[PDB]
Amino acid sequence: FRPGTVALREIRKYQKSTELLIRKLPFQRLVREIAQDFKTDLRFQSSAVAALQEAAEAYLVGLFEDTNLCAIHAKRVTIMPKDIQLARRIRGER
Amino acid sequence: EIRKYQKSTELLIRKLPFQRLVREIAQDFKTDLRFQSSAVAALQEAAEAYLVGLFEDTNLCAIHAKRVTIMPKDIQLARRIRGER
Amino acid sequence: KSYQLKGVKWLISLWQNGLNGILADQMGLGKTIQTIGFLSHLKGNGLDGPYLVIAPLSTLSNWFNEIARFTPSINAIIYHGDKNQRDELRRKHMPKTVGPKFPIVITSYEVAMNDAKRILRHYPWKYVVIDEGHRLKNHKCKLLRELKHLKMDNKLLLTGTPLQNNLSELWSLLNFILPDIQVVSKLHGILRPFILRRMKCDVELSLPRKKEIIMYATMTDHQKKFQEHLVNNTLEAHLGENAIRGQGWKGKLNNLVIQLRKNCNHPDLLQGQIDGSYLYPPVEEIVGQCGKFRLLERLLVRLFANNHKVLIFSQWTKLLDIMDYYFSEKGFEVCRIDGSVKLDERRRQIKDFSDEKSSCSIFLLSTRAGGLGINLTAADTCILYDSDWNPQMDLQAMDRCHRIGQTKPVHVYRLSTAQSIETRVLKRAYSKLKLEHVVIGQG
Amino acid sequence: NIQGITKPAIRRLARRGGVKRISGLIYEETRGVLKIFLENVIRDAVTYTEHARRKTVTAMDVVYALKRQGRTLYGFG
Amino acid sequence: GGAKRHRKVLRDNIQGITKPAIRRLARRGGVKRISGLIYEETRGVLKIFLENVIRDAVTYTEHARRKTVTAMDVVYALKRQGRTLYGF
Amino acid sequence: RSSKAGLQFPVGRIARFLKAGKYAERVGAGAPVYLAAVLEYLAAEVLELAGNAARDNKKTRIVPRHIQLAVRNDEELSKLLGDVTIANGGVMP
Amino acid sequence: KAGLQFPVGRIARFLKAGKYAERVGAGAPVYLAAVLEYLAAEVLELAGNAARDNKKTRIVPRHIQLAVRNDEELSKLLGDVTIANGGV
Amino acid sequence: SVETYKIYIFKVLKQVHPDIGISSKAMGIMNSFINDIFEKLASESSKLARYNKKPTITSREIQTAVRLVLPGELAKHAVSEGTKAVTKFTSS
Amino acid sequence: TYKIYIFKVLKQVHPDIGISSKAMGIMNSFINDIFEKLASESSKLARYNKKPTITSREIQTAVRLVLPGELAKHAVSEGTKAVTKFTSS
DNA sequence: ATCTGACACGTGCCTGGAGACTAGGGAGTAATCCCCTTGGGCGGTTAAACGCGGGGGACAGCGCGTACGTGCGTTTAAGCGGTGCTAGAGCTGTCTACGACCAATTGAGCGGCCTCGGCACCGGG
DNA sequence: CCCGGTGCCGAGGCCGCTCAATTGGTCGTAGACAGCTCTAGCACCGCTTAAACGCACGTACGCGCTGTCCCCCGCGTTTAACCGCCCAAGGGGATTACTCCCTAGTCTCCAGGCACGTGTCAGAT
Ligand SMILES: Nc1ncnc2c1ncn2[C@@H]1O[C@H](COP(=O)(O)OP(=O)(O)O)[C@@H](O)[C@H]1O
Repeated sequence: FRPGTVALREIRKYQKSTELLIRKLPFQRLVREIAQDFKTDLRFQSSAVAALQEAAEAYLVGLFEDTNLCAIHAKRVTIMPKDIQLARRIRGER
Repeated sequence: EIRKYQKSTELLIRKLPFQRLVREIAQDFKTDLRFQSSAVAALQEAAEAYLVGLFEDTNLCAIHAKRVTIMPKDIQLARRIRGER
Repeated sequence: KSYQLKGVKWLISLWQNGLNGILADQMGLGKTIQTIGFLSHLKGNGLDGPYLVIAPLSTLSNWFNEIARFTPSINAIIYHGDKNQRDELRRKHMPKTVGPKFPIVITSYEVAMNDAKRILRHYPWKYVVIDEGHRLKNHKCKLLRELKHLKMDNKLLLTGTPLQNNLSELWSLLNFILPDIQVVSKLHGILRPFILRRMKCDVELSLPRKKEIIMYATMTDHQKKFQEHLVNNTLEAHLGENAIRGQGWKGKLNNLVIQLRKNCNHPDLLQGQIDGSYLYPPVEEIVGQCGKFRLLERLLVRLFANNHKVLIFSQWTKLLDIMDYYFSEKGFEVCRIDGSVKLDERRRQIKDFSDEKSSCSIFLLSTRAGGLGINLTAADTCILYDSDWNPQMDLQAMDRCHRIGQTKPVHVYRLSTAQSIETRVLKRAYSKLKLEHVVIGQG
Repeated sequence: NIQGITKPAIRRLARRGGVKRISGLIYEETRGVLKIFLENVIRDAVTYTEHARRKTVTAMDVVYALKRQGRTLYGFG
Repeated sequence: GGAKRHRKVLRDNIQGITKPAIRRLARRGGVKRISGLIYEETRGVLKIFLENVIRDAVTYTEHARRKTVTAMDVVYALKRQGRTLYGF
Repeated sequence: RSSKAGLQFPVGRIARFLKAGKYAERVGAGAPVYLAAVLEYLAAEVLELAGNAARDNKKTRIVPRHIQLAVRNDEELSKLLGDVTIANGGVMP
Repeated sequence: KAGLQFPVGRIARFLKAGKYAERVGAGAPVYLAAVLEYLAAEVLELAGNAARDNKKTRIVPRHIQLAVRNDEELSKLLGDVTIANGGV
Repeated sequence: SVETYKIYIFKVLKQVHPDIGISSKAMGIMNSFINDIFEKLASESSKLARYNKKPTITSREIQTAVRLVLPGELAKHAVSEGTKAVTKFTSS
Repeated sequence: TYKIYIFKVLKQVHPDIGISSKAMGIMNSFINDIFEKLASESSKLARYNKKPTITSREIQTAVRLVLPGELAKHAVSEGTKAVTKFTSS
């Protein structure tokens, strides 16, 4: 096809689905690594990591919508790092 | 003029206009009501602070689009990614 | 083949009373003819019936080839793979109509388990035959749950090692073979009717005998220091004092047994895992820092005095790696096949190791790997650098080199360390061999 | 009474924030965003007041409302 | 061949979030084209979020004398941060 | 008591919770009734909107995807769940 | 009482009043006093230091604001404070 | 062993939409939404009690707490549903 | 209220400075607000664990869950020292 | 140099400190048993890595014109000061009608057990 | 994009039983409310002067248009790692239900601090 038409295909299917992205095993490795720092030998139930993953994905999707707004404000379509850095500054996040 | 008001701690709106607005917008919630002369002061301090922040984020939003003149699109982009409305 | 004729006499009998049997003839008799001989014997009355035979993959090639060779013709088909299995499903023959061409159905444990739905529809299966009974030694295994959905009017189990771990594996199987099902004699009353284990006794003196000897080693000072720091704690500090490349590391929640077994194997495993140690112990002498390593080295120098090729086994793959590092520094040429290496890659390595001219005498070889049916005979000596916690793995590994084609007499060197969990494990594996040895008494 | 927030004042506030040059349609927008804010805080204040059987918006009513909305206000009471 | 000094190192756990997965999360947010320096930026903002939540969960746990972070410890951390999760 | 009023939610169970939740020393008699009557109203609204959602997708049962959608659609119920993240609920086009 | 300047007794009383819970331990009043004291000390230090820059011999609302704004921790605890009679 | 409003959330549904099923993991959200709205209101009304220095959470308090949590027109129609009920309970 | 103590803390840290009247107000407000936050958190923590006592442990978790960052890591040390001195003596 | 603040001080009355009970939740222990590490086996199979065009979009430069800032002279109307008036905030004292509590009573709703219709996955279209 | 037809499994169903919600007297206390004092909020006047307003004028910035070239996307092919199911044995770790003792609230007396009322003083306004 012509570049950009299969991309609008993907922004429709995924907005309609409710199936989670991010493989389950890598996220669970990351959380644990981030944890050993706080309490040595802390164990996570499975439901906990599940919840954490759900929340994270939502956070990132929201950030991604506001970083698209910011980019459009500058008369572009490509979202660049500056946009994220602008979005977070307006939301207060560290 | 940027430098001057960045060193001062004085009030920037006049007094009585702020009083009237606050009395009217109350009227549409409960008829007849009084207001201690300290309440209208708190309400002014807070409002003035709020507007300064909005303006500081709108300036950021304009520097993004490579301008230096502020425009109504900016206030709106600020207030939307703030969550205000 | 008199025994195998008594092997077909007893499965024609089982067919008669209706009961259900677990032929347990020893490994080496063939383990292949007996099974197809019974399938071909059912030609009387009609071989044209539902028939199913689940087994690993390699078993399948051999089975098919034999059905082709010992007997002239038996509609046979290997239902291996997925999606490509859908076409041969119908190309084979009619759906349920069992003509004299309804081809024998040969599947694998995955296929059987993953898509039982397809085969669930078929008629009460005349005889489902499961090659390796040990697969079902757990009564909560998902294969067992999916294996009950099949409507089976008869069952059969092939094995050579009925019990390995304890009696509960005998219990779970007995539910499978017979749902209905001093004291030693009382057990032999229940089991005499079904079990038919013909030892390697009718055929004996087949190969030169072997010697299995345990040569202990004395835990060195440094390992003792590590062990005491593990019996209490601080082994995550005596190695974490440097605090570089990885800080606030996890606790060795490792069951004491296996964190102290890892020590008794080689302390580097802990040190590497603890500190950054971007580089291996380059001392190439610190590797000496393990007593069991030093006893291996001297043994090997005395066994190069003759050059007869050795075999090395281990439980993990980090430890074989340390060994390889050590020897490769000195310069020895090594070949290695663990589970990480690929299949066709490992098959050519053997084809080269099997090359007598080539001087890659050393051969690193993990324990649980190798599947079944490899042919390693160019070597003569096996060194079990670790223990098992299940002696039937040790017997298999020893037999892999103790198989046909070994003219030179074989030794076995089960290394170990005194005053530690290695000696504990040896006692455990010994009592498991004894659990199976008194069972061999029944016959 | 919202035209009493006159053009020079908005400009002064804007130079506190950092703005450099003001457009000309910026004023009506400012006058709207002030009104919304003032309308929320005052509603909450009048609620708190009535709850105490009074007729006088008073000390700690406004402060409490402003806190309620993420804006702690020290002093003024 | 026996590796020399080099042992058997492994890839970091953050690099586990593959570029394909960031793209999929972006397209669900409505984005059209994505730059290339975006990926190394998303990773940091994920890390910060997670670090604030896990810290609160590990606190709420210890107070119960326990050593396992349940799902109710996570739900409380999120509620302290403004995000409320229904369904656990 | 639930019966004396037209409420369908349980007045007694709410009263007990309020009294046993250390919310205050002495709960009155009307407080359990009022709370029940507000909670019932709120639920009815959400459920009524979610139900209108499903028929559209041509299904006769509600799933989290429906409640999310309904909430996102309406303004007031959104100002209320301004941060809530329903599980397995997707996002609005 | 025994160790600090703040009124361990009064803090305890305030905990008894307000009905924060049924029973208050013995250490609970003591700990809170110390934390509040530390927090006040930090703020009073930066402000005076702020006043040591302006050279003003008297701490005024402006200094407190400036100090809170600068330091990276207090700016986080004190997120949106609007000190009365202060400025940016 | 686990108290829940599931029984009552399915009675209101029937009353509003007569012929529609509910499904599971779907009333796992509706129950949570009720528990949370209860909590908020009660806590507000306690703070509203401790503030007004009274030891009793009465109806007046629950009402001023509703007016401050439930946002917008919901309030009005909730307040009504609720008051209606208190007068009704009164003449029993 | 806390005037004397805030006047005392100042004399110790900056021996020669004074403080205006509006400043004292801000300071007292700050102290009171921290107090309230800390205590409310502690009460909630208690309730979630079905406990009728607000012990020290809850004063510490509360300080960790609300004081942001290293600012807390110190406050915890300061409080532990003072409860230890009081208990031993 | 002075006036808007800023600094002593007092009484007293009101609240912290101390001494003690009966109470009574919390620290201690034993138990059962069930989900949770760490290191390896084999077989699936779908997602992720890589390489290569090619085209679209980011970016820089240039030019016109229009809307913003500055300046100066009118004209509002805010700020201050002072006077008068009364609504209503704040507090006190009486007296009950309302909530806690206990006990007797028992039907509503709750854990585990039925079944069958609607709704996901396909190949076929 | 329709279309059957498929199963085929969870959405409704029922059912004793336990405990939790009613209903009735005392039971005391928490509530309303009636009345009085006096603060402070509102209305209005007159005068000064500072901030707002209107209009003219110049020019800096915003926006459209153009051209170059970087780098992102889509596709095909090869890689890889998530995902499943299995070892054995450890051995732990939570939840529940077990039990005794030392501290909470409770009194009760009695100490001596902090709150509203006053004199000083000194800065920076
Ligand atoms: N002890 C024995 N006596 C006689 N024949 C034997 C014996 N052991 C094995 N065999 C031979 O084994 C053959 C069947 O096994 P086959 O499938 O050919 O090979 P494998 O033994 O490798 O499985 C028979 O033809 C039989 O002659």
